[PDB]
Amino acid sequence: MKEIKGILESITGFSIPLDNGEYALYPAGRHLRGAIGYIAFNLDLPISSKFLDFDFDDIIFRDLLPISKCGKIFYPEKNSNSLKCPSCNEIYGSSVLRNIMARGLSYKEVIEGKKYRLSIIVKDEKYLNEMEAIIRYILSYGIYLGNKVSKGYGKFKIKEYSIVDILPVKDSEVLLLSDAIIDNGEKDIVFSKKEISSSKFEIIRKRGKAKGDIIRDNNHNGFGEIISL
RNA sequence: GUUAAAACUCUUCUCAUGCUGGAUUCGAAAUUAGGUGCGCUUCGCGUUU
Ligand SMILES: [Zn+2]
Repeated sequence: MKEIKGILESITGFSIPLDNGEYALYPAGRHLRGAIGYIAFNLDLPISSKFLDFDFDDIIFRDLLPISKCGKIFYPEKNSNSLKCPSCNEIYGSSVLRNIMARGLSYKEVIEGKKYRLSIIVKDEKYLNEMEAIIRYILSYGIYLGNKVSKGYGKFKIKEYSIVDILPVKDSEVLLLSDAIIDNGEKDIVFSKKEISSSKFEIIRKRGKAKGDIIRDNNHNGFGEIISL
């Protein structure tokens, strides 16, 4: 097991809508998965076939959680929309969003300059050979996460491709960094599969668990995530 | 293989109006149209009582 670390920053702003006209503050790992699968199909890579597999259970993408001037990731504030890093507060929040009115199109973005965590957890080392190639393409051109990729919104640039290994969590009690798939969890989560080869945009809805919640689970390996805490 | 994809903050509107490169100072200070050359040459106040 290993992971590729990164201080992924935004060249142009990203627009990710949620339900209830909510715009997400930071970019999520689902968006990274959806973009990297387009990369692997576009470069005729084999893992693209696994990219259209939503339960491959290797190459799991952790959320692009924002990084602070404290050098640490903003830990998500428990049961709250905004985030707060363990060192100081520096609290992210909505102020970073801007209401956009552009040619009829009224939407929102999140501004550029803030840095976000790259963390691609990979299990199979055979997949790491293609993983080095896809992080090496982004290294040259960039990745686009958001809406209006063809208009140019969402351009991301890595500044630190680091393939440093890691180990899973220890405590059973873990904090939910990202929203987790837990049935009858009363926190509705929506994403989609596009399947551009065969069309049929999906808009898959679910009722998983929300982020910022301490939960005890001995059967935990750590799209939810496990914070060691 | 991103609750996607698709949609150019676009159109209209002259940095314009008002203000003179003007005021002061003389082309005049120095220099004699001067120097050379003879109105000369020729002809008796005759004749007549
Ligand atoms: Zn901080």
